[PDB]
Amino acid sequence: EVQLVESGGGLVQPGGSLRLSCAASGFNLSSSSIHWVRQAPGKGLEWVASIYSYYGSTSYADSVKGRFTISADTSKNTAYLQMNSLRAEDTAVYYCAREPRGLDYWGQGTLVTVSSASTKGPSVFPLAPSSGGTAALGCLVKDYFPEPVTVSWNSGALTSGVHTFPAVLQSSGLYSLSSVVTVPSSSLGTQTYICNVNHKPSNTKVDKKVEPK
Amino acid sequence: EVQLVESGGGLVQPGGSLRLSCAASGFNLSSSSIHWVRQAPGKGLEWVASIYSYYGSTSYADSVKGRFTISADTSKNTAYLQMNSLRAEDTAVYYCAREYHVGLDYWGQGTLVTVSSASTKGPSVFPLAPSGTAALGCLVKDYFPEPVTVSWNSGALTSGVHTFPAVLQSSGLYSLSSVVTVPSSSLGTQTYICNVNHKPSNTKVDKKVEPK
Amino acid sequence: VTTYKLVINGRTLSGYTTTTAVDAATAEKVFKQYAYVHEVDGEWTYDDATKTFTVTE
Amino acid sequence: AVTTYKLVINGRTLSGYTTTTAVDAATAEKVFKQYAYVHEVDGEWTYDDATKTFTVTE
Amino acid sequence: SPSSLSASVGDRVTITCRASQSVSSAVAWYQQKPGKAPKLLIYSASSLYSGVPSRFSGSRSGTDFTLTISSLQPEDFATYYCQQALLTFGQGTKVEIKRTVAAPSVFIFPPSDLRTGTASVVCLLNNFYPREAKVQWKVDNALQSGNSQESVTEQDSKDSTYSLSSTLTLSKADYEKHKVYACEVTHQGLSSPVTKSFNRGEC
Amino acid sequence: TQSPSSLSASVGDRVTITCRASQSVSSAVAWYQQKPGKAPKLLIYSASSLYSGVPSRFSGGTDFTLTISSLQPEDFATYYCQQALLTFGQGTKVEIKRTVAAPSVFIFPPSDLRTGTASVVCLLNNFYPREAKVQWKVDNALQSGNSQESVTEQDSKDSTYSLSSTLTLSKADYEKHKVYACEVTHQGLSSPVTKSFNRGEC
Repeated sequence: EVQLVESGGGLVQPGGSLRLSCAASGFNLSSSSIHWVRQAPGKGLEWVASIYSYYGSTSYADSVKGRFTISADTSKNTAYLQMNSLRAEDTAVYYCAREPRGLDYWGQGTLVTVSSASTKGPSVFPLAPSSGGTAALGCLVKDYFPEPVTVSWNSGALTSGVHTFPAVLQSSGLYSLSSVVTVPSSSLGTQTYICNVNHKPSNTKVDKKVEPK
Repeated sequence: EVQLVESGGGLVQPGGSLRLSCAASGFNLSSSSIHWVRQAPGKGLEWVASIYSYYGSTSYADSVKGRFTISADTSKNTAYLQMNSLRAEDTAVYYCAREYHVGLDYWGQGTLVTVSSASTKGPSVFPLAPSGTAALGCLVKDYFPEPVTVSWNSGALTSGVHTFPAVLQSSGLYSLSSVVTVPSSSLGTQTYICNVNHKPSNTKVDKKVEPK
Repeated sequence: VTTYKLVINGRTLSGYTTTTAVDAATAEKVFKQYAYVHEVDGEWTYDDATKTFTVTE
Repeated sequence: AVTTYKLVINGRTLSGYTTTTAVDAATAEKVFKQYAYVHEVDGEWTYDDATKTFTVTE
Repeated sequence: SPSSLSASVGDRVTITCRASQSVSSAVAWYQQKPGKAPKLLIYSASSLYSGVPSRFSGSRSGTDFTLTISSLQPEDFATYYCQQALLTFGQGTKVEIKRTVAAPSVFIFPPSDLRTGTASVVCLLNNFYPREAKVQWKVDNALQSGNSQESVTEQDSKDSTYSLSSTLTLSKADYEKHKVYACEVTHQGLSSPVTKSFNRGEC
Repeated sequence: TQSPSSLSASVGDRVTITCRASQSVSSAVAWYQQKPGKAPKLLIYSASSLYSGVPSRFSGGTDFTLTISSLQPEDFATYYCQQALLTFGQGTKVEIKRTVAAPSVFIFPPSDLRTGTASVVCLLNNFYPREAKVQWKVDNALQSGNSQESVTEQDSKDSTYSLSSTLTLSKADYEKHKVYACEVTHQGLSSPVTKSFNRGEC
C-alpha cells in the first residue's frame, strides 16, 4: 500500500511557527513529487506548495511565498512543510499528497489552528425537552478550543434522529456546537438520554444526562 | 463645509505599488486623526490604517502591517497611504475618513484600486435581441478595470431598466448586462440604443438593438 | 507549567477535564467555576501525587 | 513607454470611440480591426497619424 | 459578506455588536446605502449624531452594545455597520423591506457574440420576491454547472422586487456541438419550475 | 477559502461539470471527488484518462469537462478540477433532489445562566430545500448580531437538512426582557412558524 502519515499540526499563536511532516511508505519519494493542499471549514481546496526532490524543484502558492518552506528527507522518506509567520487565515486542515502524466494519494489531514486563545475544555449545558408525541433535546457544547469535539448519545446506542451540527467560532474566540435528538416524547418519563462529549486537545471526556423540565 | 477628496487610485500589477492621497478641507488635520477604510465588491468595511497627526502615533491592520505606510503632510492638509507588495486581496474601494478630536465624522468619496495582471481594456457591447412584454439588452463583456456605466437612450428610458452588477470571468476581465422590459408593440416603432461608458479606457459606445 | 486533572462524578455530569496552570490553587479556581456553572456541588478532594482534583456528589 | 491610438466608429447600429496602447499603429491596426470584425462592422477605414486615430465608416 | 434581514415600516429592529474585549463605550454605528459613502449615526455607544432622527438609539448592557430603530421608515432599508475595539468593523447587516411574494418572468437570449470565439447565453429572471432563486442550466436535457455566473440587482425602490442575470458561457467549439439550451428556474412563487428554451440556429 | 457552487439532480440525470483555467494548460487537468470532511479521490488525470477503480460512467482549449452519464446514489459529493502552477478550482457539490419538506421548530430556554451569558437555541429539524431563514425576536423586536447558525450535510436516509441557531446575550440583558422567539421562513411553510417562551416559566 501507499500511505502518507501526517503530523506536526495543532495550536500556535499568530506569527508563530509549526512544522508538519508527511512520512511516506511503500515507495521512495525521489521517484515522486509530494504536494501540500489545505482547506478551511466548509470552503474549497487550495494548493500551497510542491517539491520534486529528484529535481530540487520547489513551488509555493502566492499567498505563502517567503513564509513557508517545503523539504524532503531522503533518508527517512519524509517531506516537511516548515510554516512560519503564520496568520489567522492559515487555519485549515492540511493534506500531504503525492503526484503524459493528478494527485493519486492523500494523507489523513492534520488540523492547524492559529489564534491567541489557548486550549480549553468544553462546557456542556442541557437543552431540556418538553407522554405525548415528538420530543426534542440535546446538549450545548460551548466554549472549547481548538476543534474538534465529537458528540455521541448513549455511547452510540441512539443514532436515529440525532443531528450533530458543525461548530461555529464566536466573538470570544472559542467554539460552540450543538447535538440534538428527536425521539417520541412518551419515552422521556422513563428513558435516559446521555450526551457523550470528547475533547482530546484538552483530553476531556464527559457524559451529561438530560432530563425534562 | 468639510470635504475630503481622494486621488491616486487606478491599476497596479501584482507586487506593484500605489500611493493614495486624501486632501482635507474645512479643518486642520492636526485637530483630527485620519483613517483609511476599504471595501471589496459586495463585501463589508475593513479598517486598514490610521494616523494621529498631532501625536504622530501609527496603527496598521494586521492584513496591512508591513506592506502599507500612512503619512501626513501638515502643510498640504493631506494624508497618504503608500501601498506596496500589493496582492489580489487589496483590490477594493479605499475611503479616507476623519475622526475629529471618537467616531469617524466625515468620509471621502472612495477610490478604485485594482491589483491584477490584466491590462486596461475597453469594453465590447453585444445585443440581446428581444422576442405581451418583451425583454432586451446589451452584454458589456471583457473590460478591465471597473467601472463601466450603462444608460438607455441617454437616460430617457428608466422604468423597466435593470443594469446588473459586473461579474469576474475566468480571463480576468469583467462582464455585465443591462436589460429593459418593453411593450412588444413598440418594437416596430421605437428605437432602443444601449449607451456604454468606460472612462479608464476612454471608450463611449452606442449600440442599436432591434429584434431577431 | 504542568497540567492538572479534575475527576467529576455527579448526578447528571460525569467525566474528566484538564487545564494548565502554575499552581494547583490556580487550577482550583478554574476547576471550581467549571463546577459551579454545571451545577455540581459536592465533596472536593485533591490528590497531589496525581495532580487531580475530585468533586463527588 | 508607448503610445495611444483611437478608433472612431460610425456604423449603422454601433457608433462611438474606444482606446488602446501599442508599439506601432499597425499593431493598433490589428487591435481595432478585430474589434470591428467581432461587432460586424465592415466599412471604409481611414487613418490619421497626426491624431493617432483610425476611422471605420459604414 | 453582509447579513440580511427583512422588516416592514413600523417594525422595531435592534442590531447588536459585540467584541471579544472591553470596548469601554467607544462603539460607533454607520449606515451605508448602495453607491453612497458610509454615514455615522451613533458614536460612543449611545450618543446621537447631528441630524439623525428620533428613532435611532444605541445602548450598552454588559459588554453588549445595541443599535435600535424604534419605528422603521421607508428610507431606512440599508446596510448598517458597527465599530468596536485597533478599530474594527462588524460584518454589517442589510435591512430589506418585507413584501408579498412575486413570481419572476424568465427571458432567454441566444448568443450573438459567435464571432468572438465564445458563445454566451443570457437568461433573465425579472422582478421576483424573495431574493432566493434557483436557476439551473440544461444542454441537451443534460443539467450543467460550473459554466455559469449569476448576478442580482438591488431591491427596487418602488416595488421592492429582485431580478437576476445569469450567463452561460461556452467555447464556440462546444457550443457548436449541441442544440438544446434552456434555463429552468425554481422559485417559492412558482407553482411549477419554469423552463425557457431555444434550439441552436433558427430552429 | 470560498464555499463551493451547488446543483441538484436525481438518479439517472446527466451532469457536465466545467472547469476553466485562465490559459492553455494542455491536457494536464485532473478531476477529484470529495465527500464531506474527508480527503479527495482522483477520478481523471491528463484531462481524459480515467483512473483505476473509477466506474465506466465517468468521462472527461481552455474548457475542460467532467461528465457523469447516469447519476447514481454514490456520486453525491463535491467535485474538483486541477491545473497542472498547480491551482484548484472552486468545486461543485452534487445534491440529491427530493420533494419539499417543512422544518419542525423547537425552542430551548437557556441553561447556562450561571456562565455570565444566556444562550437560546432554536431547532430547525429535517427540511428540504436547504434555504431556511430563522429570524429572532425579543419583545417582538427583531434581533440581529446576537445569533449564529450551523447546518448539517444532506442526510443519506431521507436527504434532509437541519439547522441549529443560538441566540447569545449577557445575563444582564437577558433578564430585562420576557419574550424570546424564533420565527422561521421556509418554502414548505404556508405560514412563518413562531416558537417562543416567556421568561420565568410563564
